[PDB]
Amino acid sequence: VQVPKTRKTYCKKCNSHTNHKVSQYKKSKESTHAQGRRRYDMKQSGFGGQTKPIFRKKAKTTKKVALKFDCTTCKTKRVIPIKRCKTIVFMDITQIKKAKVNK
Amino acid sequence: GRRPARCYRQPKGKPYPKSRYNRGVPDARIRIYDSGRKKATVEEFPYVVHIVSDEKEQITSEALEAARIAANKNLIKFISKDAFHLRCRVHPWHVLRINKSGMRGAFGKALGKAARVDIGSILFSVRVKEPHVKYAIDALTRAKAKFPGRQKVVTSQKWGFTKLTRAQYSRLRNQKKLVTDGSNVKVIGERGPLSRLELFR
Amino acid sequence: LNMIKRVLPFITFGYPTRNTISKLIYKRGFAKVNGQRIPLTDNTIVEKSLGKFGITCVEDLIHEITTVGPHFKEANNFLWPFKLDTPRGGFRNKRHAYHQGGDWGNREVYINDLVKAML
Amino acid sequence: THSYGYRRQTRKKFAKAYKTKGHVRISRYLTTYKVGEYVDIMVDGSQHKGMPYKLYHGRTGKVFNVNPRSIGVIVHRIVNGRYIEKRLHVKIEHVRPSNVKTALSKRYQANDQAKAEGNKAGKRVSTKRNPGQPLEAVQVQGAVNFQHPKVFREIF
Amino acid sequence: AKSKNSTNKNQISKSHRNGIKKPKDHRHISTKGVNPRFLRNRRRAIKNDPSIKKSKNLEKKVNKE
RNA sequence: GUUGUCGGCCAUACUAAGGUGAAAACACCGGAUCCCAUUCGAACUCCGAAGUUAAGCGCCUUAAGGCUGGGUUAGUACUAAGGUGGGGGACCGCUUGGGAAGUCCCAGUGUCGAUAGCCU
RNA sequence: CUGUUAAACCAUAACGCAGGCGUCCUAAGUGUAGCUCAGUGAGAACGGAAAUCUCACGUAGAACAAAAGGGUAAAAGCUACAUUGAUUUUGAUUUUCAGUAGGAAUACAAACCGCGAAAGCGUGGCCUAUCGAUCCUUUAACUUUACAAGUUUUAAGCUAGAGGUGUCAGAAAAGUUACCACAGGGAUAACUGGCUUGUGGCAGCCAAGAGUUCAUAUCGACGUUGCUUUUUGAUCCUUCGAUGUCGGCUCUUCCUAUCAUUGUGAAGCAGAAUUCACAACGUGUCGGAUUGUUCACCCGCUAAUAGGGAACGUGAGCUGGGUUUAG
RNA sequence: UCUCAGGAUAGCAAGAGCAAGUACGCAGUUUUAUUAGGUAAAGCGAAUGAUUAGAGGACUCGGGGUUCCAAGAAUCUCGACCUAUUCUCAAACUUUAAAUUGGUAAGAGCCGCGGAGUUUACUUAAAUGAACUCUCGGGAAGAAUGCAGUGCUCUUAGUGGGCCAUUUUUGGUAAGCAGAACUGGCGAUGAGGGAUGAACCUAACGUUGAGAUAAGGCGCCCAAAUGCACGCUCAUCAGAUACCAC
Ligand SMILES: [Mg+2]
Ligand SMILES: [Mg+2]
Ligand SMILES: [Mg+2]
Ligand SMILES: [Mg+2]
Ligand SMILES: [Mg+2]
Ligand SMILES: [Mg+2]
Ligand SMILES: [Mg+2]
Ligand SMILES: [Mg+2]
Ligand SMILES: [Mg+2]
Ligand SMILES: [Mg+2]
Ligand SMILES: [Mg+2]
Ligand SMILES: [Mg+2]
Ligand SMILES: [Mg+2]
Ligand SMILES: [Mg+2]
Ligand SMILES: [Mg+2]
Ligand SMILES: [Mg+2]
Ligand SMILES: [Mg+2]
Ligand SMILES: [Mg+2]
Ligand SMILES: [Mg+2]
Ligand SMILES: [Mg+2]
Ligand SMILES: [Mg+2]
Ligand SMILES: [Mg+2]
Ligand SMILES: [Mg+2]
Ligand SMILES: [Mg+2]
Ligand SMILES: [Mg+2]
Ligand SMILES: [Mg+2]
Ligand SMILES: [Mg+2]
Ligand SMILES: [Mg+2]
Ligand SMILES: [Mg+2]
Ligand SMILES: [Mg+2]
Ligand SMILES: [Mg+2]
Ligand SMILES: [Mg+2]
Ligand SMILES: [Mg+2]
Ligand SMILES: [Mg+2]
Ligand SMILES: [Mg+2]
Ligand SMILES: [Mg+2]
Ligand SMILES: [Zn+2]
Repeated sequence: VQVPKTRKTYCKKCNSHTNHKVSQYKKSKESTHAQGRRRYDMKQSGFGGQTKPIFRKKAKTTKKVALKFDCTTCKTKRVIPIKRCKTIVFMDITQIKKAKVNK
Repeated sequence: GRRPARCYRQPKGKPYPKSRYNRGVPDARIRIYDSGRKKATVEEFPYVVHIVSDEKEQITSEALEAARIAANKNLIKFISKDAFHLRCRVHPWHVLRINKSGMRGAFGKALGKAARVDIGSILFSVRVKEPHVKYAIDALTRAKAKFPGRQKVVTSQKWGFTKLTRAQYSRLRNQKKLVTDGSNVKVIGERGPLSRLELFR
Repeated sequence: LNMIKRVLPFITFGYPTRNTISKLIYKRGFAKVNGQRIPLTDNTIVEKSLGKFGITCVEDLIHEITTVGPHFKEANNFLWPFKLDTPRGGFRNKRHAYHQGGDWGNREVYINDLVKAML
Repeated sequence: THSYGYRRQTRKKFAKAYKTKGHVRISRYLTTYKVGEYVDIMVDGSQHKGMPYKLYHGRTGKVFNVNPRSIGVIVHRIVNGRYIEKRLHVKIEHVRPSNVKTALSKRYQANDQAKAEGNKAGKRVSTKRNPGQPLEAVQVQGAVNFQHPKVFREIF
Repeated sequence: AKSKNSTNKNQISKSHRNGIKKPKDHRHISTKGVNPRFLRNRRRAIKNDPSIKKSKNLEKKVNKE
């Protein structure tokens, strides 16, 4: 799929349509200190082998993309989900119109 | 060996034609429906003898070719090829199947083709001159014996393979109302555009 | 008549004589009284329930019945469904329509004979 | 049935009627609808939006709301031996007015008229309609056509 | 194992057993499926209509306006 | 009687080869400076007024094709309820109800409008 | 998920038919404008069956990502241009339905926009498939909390996306047992019996032909009507708190689709031998090689060395070679 | 639902209650009014798909053989294109199109572009519309038939392997096989009849007498006709009847 890096859309803070930089979403790491990590560790200490289950059977070949939009005007951030895709290419509107002209 | 005809006799199915839903349905052993002098004019062979299936059943194509070949040899030898037009009215459209571990799914491959016949459907038709009517009636009867159960033999008062009664046919002869194509006759109505009728030539 | 199409094989209907009607109401007469099943004996009853309609008497009943006058409906509902007897004549064949020598259908005029057998 | 989807088994129900291909049908565009009217609901295949579920095609509902492009209608569905009210919203396309009330009003007005006049004259008029009634006695003077049962003949 | 997959046999009769229940015709019906435009109108036209009896303090509000 | 404009129904309106054409309209028609337009002023756009019913278009013509409606088809095929009905069966038929479709026949061939007009 | 089975509302089974889904698309979404496609006839250098250019005719026979069905002609198709409505709030409705969830889609009310003169149309793909909870993590947005008081840093929250469970209402999970075990199951296999009879076996009908001549002495192709339950298969009714599951030996009785013997009819019957048929089991139908064998094959005698049934007759009658515990 | 011998969950069932049991109400019924539908059939000289027969054809699209003489013309053979036809068909074809059947209705909560009101981003150029209120005018009750089953609460048992018949049906050669549809039934159910026997025929059960029956019978076993009249039948293999034993 081809997603334009620049896009005009709604901004809540600006209450109008803004130019937003469009980037893909990135899952960031698990902070060592979240209650979850804490418990996992604490259970797992001592004996009782492994505690929580481990997920062996994974069926999906595709991951739903999260578009991150940043408003140029107000700096605000918003996430939208997109349909399943195997490939994602982001492109400058410049190169997009250039490629459309060539074709 | 081929399964006994008594298996497929009764039409228990809904009709299974050779279709784009049917792969590898074989052919039917009866390929030719006309024998004798096919070139004859309605005038040349006036009388018709029909085999009419009295029963409701499925006749195997193989059975058809059988009864046919038979009737043909009979007629050709005993009168002359010149003297009879033999036509097989019925065609074998229906495909039989045969299921060849256990019952897991029974849907069968294609066994052979059969013609689905209902009570009163004409199986065979022969057209001939008077002197030969009997002979025809004879050979047809014999072909009836190549056949499942009951079928009967009949003489039509219509003209050859035409829809006209010999009387209508004769009147329309007299009045020059008849046009001739082979086994077919055309009748002329008042509904036609005058650019056709012979007179404006 | 349309509502009888469905029951034809389970029942015989016909066109009764006034005589028949009377006979029925004298021998088999019973009345629907505040839900009770009450033998037709006095006329006080016909007055009780139907009096105001102008039915004072068994004979009157029989009249609105045979004429089918202004109030048929109440004249009828007044009359308890008739519990009959075994026919003295056997029925002919109950599988067959009166037309085939059977019993189910309208025996147009003939219902009377049947009633006579049952009374 | 292995598949259940909004349009399953919709083939001949929704196909446009013969020679209806691409009919716009401006009349439906102009029909006026009011909160209390009775609507009959009929799908057209060219217009995909506001399509009712096939079950409701040819049903008669009672109007309930009026939206800009669509009439809210009310129908009922028997489910497990009970009736369940269903609030449908149909785009204008798949809706037409039912004559079931029109007949009623026309009839009523005429009837009422008759009764009022009769009330003027002391004659009580009744509007009750009686079904087919047993035929009155008749005299018949006509030409007799005497038929006899035909012999059997075979036409081949 | 072997079973009978789907039969609808006894279910129809079962359904007719106690009758088919039909809901009650209520003069006043719920507001589902009715647009807000119309609804606000109703609210307003009711609040202002004197021929429609309101509560006491309500009429105070209406009569002040 | 007839016309343009916007129409509801969408062949009884369509298709083919013809006849005919008051008036007014509609058109074909003349011309590319201007708004507009294309490879091309063909078209689209603009400006007109030397011609013309030859086109389009109205109205009619065809033992015309099509379409529309009735007739036959036929109480046929199919079908509702009953059957300790018949038949080895396939199937057929008895009693009480509904009831079709093609060949072939005969008729019809656009209708309803609002608006401004022509026929003094 | 589509079309059929499915029997004109809906609904309806089978390891029933024919197929399709875990993707693809910044345009293949959205809008405006113009254009009319598939194909056919006639015509123009190189030019040839097929390149481009023309005209006339073209109800749609073409095209519309993907399977099918439906839908579409001044368009939903083709061309060109513009734009992100594949957006912000909620809630409702329809399909399946426990009328829970989830998936889809629809109609509203508030917005903020895009295209067009404008009406209008846009909350994704013409419509019907293309999808995922609790806990946990991560992210976005918010004068939520850390409970003596504060400031930090850090940590908890509320609303909503994404990370996934395809056994798709969503457990973290490899084999072997003939050394075996328990609860049960005739809801279910292995033997008999039952229904069926395809397959096996045994009979007919028609008569092309074979019989040097001649269809039917004797046979019978192409077709076709049956019978039988000594084959095999199919089904799963009875028996799983057990009906002892191969064969032979022994013995008795029944069948006749008769091998021999009796009396006959028929012949392509000279005799001899043989073949076909009828009344017919009354009596008989043997000795050994090899094989656990049923069967098979051989060596022999014989009037003949018929085919079968009786829980595939016959284990409180044997035998135990085979089959199927533990070496 | 790791769910298939089980659980929940609706449905079916019992008891206790609530409410004015809107009777202008209700209905596994008709009637009447308005309406849906693409199945059966039929249809393929009508679309889609198959698919036999012969003929014609000014104009045709090519092949081959013929002939001549010569390369052309004349001409036999093929098909393709029309011409007028013709044989037999479709569950995944269809113009046409049933029976049986589905919606919604048949009035006091009715009808009538008559009135007066109410509406602060409801509608319109428009007192235009719309929705609700109070008014004005008219309205024998607006089909038959039946009501010894009015509606609703609450609490809860059992059940969740089914099986058979008529008709319709799919797989299968077929099966006392395996699956589905409507109504029953058998299970849960006795009585008389089919000698006999779950699902057939009559018929549904408190204790008991009478009478007249249904289904089926009346030569004997056996209650009741060796009744009274017809037609047909002689078997050295008679025949003797629904579901049924071929
Ligand atoms: Mg009797
Ligand atoms: Mg019965
Ligand atoms: Mg339709
Ligand atoms: Mg109920
Ligand atoms: Mg017609
Ligand atoms: Mg017919
Ligand atoms: Mg279901
Ligand atoms: Mg697949
Ligand atoms: Mg456009
Ligand atoms: Mg489902
Ligand atoms: Mg909008
Ligand atoms: Mg998730
Ligand atoms: Mg065999
Ligand atoms: Mg043979
Ligand atoms: Mg067994
Ligand atoms: Mg024992
Ligand atoms: Mg024993
Ligand atoms: Mg013998
Ligand atoms: Mg022999
Ligand atoms: Mg030995
Ligand atoms: Mg044994
Ligand atoms: Mg061992
Ligand atoms: Mg158990
Ligand atoms: Mg429960
Ligand atoms: Mg109670
Ligand atoms: Mg009443
Ligand atoms: Mg009904
Ligand atoms: Mg209709
Ligand atoms: Mg019947
Ligand atoms: Mg079964
Ligand atoms: Mg039935
Ligand atoms: Mg019944
Ligand atoms: Mg039980
Ligand atoms: Mg019983
Ligand atoms: Mg007694
Ligand atoms: Mg006697
Ligand atoms: Zn912003």
